[PDB]
Amino acid sequence: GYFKIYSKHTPIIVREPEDLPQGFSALEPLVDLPIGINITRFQTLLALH
Amino acid sequence: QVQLVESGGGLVQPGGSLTLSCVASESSLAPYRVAWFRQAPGKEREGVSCISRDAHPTSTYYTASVKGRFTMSRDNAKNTVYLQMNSLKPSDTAVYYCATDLGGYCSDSNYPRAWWGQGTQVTVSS
Amino acid sequence: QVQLVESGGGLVQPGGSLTLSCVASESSLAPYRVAWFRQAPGKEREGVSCISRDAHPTSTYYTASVKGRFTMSRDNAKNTVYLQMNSLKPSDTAVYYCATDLGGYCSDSNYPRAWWGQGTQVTVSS
Amino acid sequence: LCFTNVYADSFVIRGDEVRQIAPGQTGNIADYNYKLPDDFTGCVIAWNSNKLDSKGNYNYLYRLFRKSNLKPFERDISTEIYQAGNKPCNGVAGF
Amino acid sequence: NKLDSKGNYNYLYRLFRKSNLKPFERDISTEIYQAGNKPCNGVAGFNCYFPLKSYSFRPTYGVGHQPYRVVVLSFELLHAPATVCGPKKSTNLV
Repeated sequence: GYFKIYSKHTPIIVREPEDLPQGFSALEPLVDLPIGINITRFQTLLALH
Repeated sequence: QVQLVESGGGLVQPGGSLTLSCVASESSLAPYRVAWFRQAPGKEREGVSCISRDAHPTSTYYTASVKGRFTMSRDNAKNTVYLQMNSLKPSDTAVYYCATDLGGYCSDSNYPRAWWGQGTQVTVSS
Repeated sequence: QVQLVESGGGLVQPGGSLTLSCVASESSLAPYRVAWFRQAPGKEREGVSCISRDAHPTSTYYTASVKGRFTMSRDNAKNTVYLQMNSLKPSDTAVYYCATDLGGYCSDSNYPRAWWGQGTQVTVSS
Repeated sequence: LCFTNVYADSFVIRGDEVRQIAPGQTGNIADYNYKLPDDFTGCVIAWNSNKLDSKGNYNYLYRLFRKSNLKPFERDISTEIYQAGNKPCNGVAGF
Repeated sequence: NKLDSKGNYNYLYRLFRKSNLKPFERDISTEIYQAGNKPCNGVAGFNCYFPLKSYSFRPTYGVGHQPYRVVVLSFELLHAPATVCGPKKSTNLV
């Protein structure tokens, strides 16, 4: 019955759409949720007008 | 504060039957003894029968004149006593009262005498 | 869950006759004791009659005001009880209710108070 | 079995109220004179004394009129005439 | 009762309905009970009465039947993060 969210942002300057940068990073918690529903699938959205 | 209502009396021929009803209100008669009384005009009050709160025949009493002809029965489930009154004689003509007190058991010499109803007239004649 | 529906009431001149019917639904009134009520405006609910499981005259009783005038009958086949009343008096006017409970046997005064019908109006006047 | 503080009582019994002196019932003499607590301790003890005690002798007269029923751990030693009416009962017997 | 009662039949209670209550249900279907083979459409009929009836808010019934405010609160203990509760270990301060 919990949801933990960890996130961070860093600049990359160079795009290089080949692979993720080789760098250590610690994702701090951002928010926690008390809901206890069952989740089995992932879907996302896009911004297209 | 308990109120008793006697009913069921009326005119009957000798040898007939009747059933007297002593309706109790504002209280429960279950844990208290209930007795029936009758008075003829000119004659004082005399007991008729008494039933204890347990309603056993050994705790139920009848006077000599009514033994074997009157039947004393109480319904502690619904707070009322009844005198089943058979094989009538003219000598049974009187106003029948039911009485109760805080006592729990009758005796052959002690009947409840605290609270009384208005009484009902029983007449045995032609 | 038993639902009672009284009917048969209406305007009847003094001395007339009427027959009330308490039709039950969702349950069978046969194994349970059923009673009739009446309530005039201003006055509290008062009993009228009751018929038991055995449907016997010794278990079928009536209040003093209706003894000798109101008659009881039940027909378990159609699941209804009747109030047969004759020699109607102006004092007999009231809203007549039928009541039932899990009890089986009736007495003079205390009647079932678990389930009630909507009631029927009986008016005795010109 | 070991026990302490065993108290004794003496009370005249007709014979048919022994089943009722126990809690849950009240006898002919246990309604106004004798009693037991809600959960009585000890055991019921009785023997036959009708042959020698009876000759009658109204010294052990059981109380019949009193104010109310019995409460646990009480003594019925007050000999007052029951007041069942508004009129005071002083002046020996009355209606 | 002193403030709610003035009667006001607005908070009418259902009397005629299909059956008894099952746990976690709402009684919002204002349907007339059908106790006969004939359909109950066409307003009132025999053996079929509307559930709406007066529930004694009249000033005559002062001591009795007057509204008494009763509320029941459902409590869940040690099922989800306690949102109305105390705090969690935070050592000394003096």
